[PDB]
Amino acid sequence: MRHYEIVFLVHPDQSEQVGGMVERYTKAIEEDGGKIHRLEDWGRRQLAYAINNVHKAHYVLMNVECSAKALAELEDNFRYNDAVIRNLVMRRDEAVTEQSEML
Amino acid sequence: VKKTVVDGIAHIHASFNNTIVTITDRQGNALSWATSGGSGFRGSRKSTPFAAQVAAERAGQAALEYGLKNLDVNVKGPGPGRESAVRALNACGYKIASITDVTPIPHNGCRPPKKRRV
Amino acid sequence: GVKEIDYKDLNTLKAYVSETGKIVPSRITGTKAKYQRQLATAIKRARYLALLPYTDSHG
Amino acid sequence: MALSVEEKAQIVNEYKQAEGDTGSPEVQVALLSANINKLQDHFKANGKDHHSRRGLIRMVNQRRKLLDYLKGKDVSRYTALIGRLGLRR
Amino acid sequence: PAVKVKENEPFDVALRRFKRSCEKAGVLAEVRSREFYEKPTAERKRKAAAAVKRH
RNA sequence: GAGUACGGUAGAGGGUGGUGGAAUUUCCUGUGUAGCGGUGAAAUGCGUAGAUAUAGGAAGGAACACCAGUGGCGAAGGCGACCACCUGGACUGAUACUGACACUGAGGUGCGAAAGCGUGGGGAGCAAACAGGAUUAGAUACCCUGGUAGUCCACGCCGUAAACGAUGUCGACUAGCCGUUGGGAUCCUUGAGAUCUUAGUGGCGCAGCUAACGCGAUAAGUCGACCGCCUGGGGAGUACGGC
Repeated sequence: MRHYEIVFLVHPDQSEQVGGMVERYTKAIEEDGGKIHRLEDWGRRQLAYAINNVHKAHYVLMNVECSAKALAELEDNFRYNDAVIRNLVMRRDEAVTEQSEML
Repeated sequence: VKKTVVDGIAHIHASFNNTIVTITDRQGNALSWATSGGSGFRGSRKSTPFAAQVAAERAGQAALEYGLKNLDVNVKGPGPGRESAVRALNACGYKIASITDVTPIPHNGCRPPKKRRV
Repeated sequence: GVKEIDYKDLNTLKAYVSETGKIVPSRITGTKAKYQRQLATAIKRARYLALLPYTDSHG
Repeated sequence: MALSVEEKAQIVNEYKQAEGDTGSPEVQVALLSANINKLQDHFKANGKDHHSRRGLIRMVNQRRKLLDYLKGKDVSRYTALIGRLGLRR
Repeated sequence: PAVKVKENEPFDVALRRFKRSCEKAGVLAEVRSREFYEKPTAERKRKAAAAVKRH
């Protein structure tokens, strides 16, 4: 029941299944009362530095409203998936729906 | 032999006690090198900017045999000769595309040694 | 100019990033103490996601 | 302040002496007791949280002081409070 | 700490811009401070004097 | 006075787990050739078995550059990378509620830097001891080259510091001026400053105090409650006994 903002980087070779992964996560998050209040896709951005060896990656922005179990389950998916790298989960006191990066 | 390298990179490892100039390619393969201590300057004269340019000039002409005319300067470390060695690269035939300081800066990492109680 | 400082908003972030990639002090920019504290946490947080370099000599 | 607003709103009305009453010692003692017992779970898992234990001790001392004042005022009201809350161990 | 030499200028003024970039970044001061380990008492004592001089 | 209920604000407050970048070291590989390193100068040391330098890769540990600020939080000791979880307090606005429920505190109990001790891990840098090189009349040092405990982690112990603001806690009063942090109110609704107010944090300064230095709303001024402590220096915070 806490608003979480998640930004994760997907490997450039796995850029075309970021839709397949996000559709899995959104389904897997709302099965216990979750809702997605925000979801963008910043696309293949040139990295300021190489994470491991890639200088470009698929950023995905997603703001959710979940519980402890759902957030731990989702964070588990990020950890045991080499496709995604350099993820960050934020806690928000309020839900937002603007873009602020696309423009 | 002649590698026939046109683009190079020059590294100046200037320190408080010695200055090591090393000319390398774009992939970090060294061709020539000279040091202030290797140019007849020992002791108080090894840590002087004049010894630095002598080292840079000595390695500079040793590097033209590869047919090198373009290089980027990568000066690293403090000391008397960080700039005096670069000015030596201009006296001999060369054009410097860029000058960059690559001195390593810890982000408060390993503990440095203690103050000298001289 | 009612703008909220955030890590995605890179355009104003670069205004408070020095040429070498450091964070400019509040004295140079004349920023309020509250804004700079929230400004710094955005630069570091965006630094994590490879949006900004930690230093200019990255590589 | 580990108690949520729902839990605080829950226990205030069961121990209020009248409508709108949130300052009576019964509400205070019940408010502290629920927070004291809730924090016991945290200090079991976090045994090195000495700084949060200073606050817990203050809540224990505060509850003792309130009960001693309720002792002087009305001993019958004091007796019902600890019996309902299970204090005086 | 990084300058690019442009077309049709002397290399001398390319040097002066280079160190001007260096002191702007202050790399020489940073390496001087990390030469030896300054104890927390000596570091806090130095910063206290820095605040006094500023005021 | 003290406290509770509500919204909000800031924070290196604390605990538990992950994650990142810079750098050091070690190892592997390529280039490449006489030095590197160090100092006042040297030498010990490293290097022709290919060092240093340079480039690519790997492992590992520790601390978190810039932000950074007589800035912030904490009872004090202390706390600086980011994120998630658990959690304490403070500040702030009005209304609502209890109605002296308060202060201090011998014993007692809890926390308490660093060093140190025990068990188990870990170990990159630094470095008591130790070894060698210098300097010196000598040098069990200062300087240099190495380097063990330790520094790191968990669980226990210790219980001491110039643990200092060398200033016990709490409450009230007594000109002002110049900064700064978190709020609030009113003019400015200003776009953007100004005036009050509050909790901190600094610099001058009237009065007052002080042996003087200086303190001066964060008092060492005018008071009040309580507590701790002192009675010339050395012997000595030592001996003896107790814990």
